[PDB]
Amino acid sequence: MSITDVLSADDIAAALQECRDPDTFEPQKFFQTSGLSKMSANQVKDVFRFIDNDQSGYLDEEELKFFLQKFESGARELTESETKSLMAAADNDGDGKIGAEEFQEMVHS
Ligand SMILES: [Ca+2]
Ligand SMILES: [Ca+2]
Repeated sequence: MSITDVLSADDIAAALQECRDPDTFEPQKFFQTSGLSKMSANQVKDVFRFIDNDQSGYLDEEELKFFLQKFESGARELTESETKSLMAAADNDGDGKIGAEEFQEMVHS
């Protein structure tokens, strides 16, 4: 009850199909196709608040294991490869613990 009736529902319906295939889930591609890169920083930050359920102040990999599970039930998150493709670009450090800032950067692109 946040993103699912803003816009993103349509974008994820696209994302779902455009990255249907196993090991295809490009990060920048996803951020565009998901509308996140169209959303303003404000909205992008809000959605991140809904992402980090744990509120721990980092989007750690094993939390990222349920990133899009909050939007769809049967999202890609289970596939570590696709998850790690997201992680890989999101993590503008080379550490793997992704801050909201890091995500805002990658999405803002
Ligand atoms: Ca967290
Ligand atoms: Ca990082």
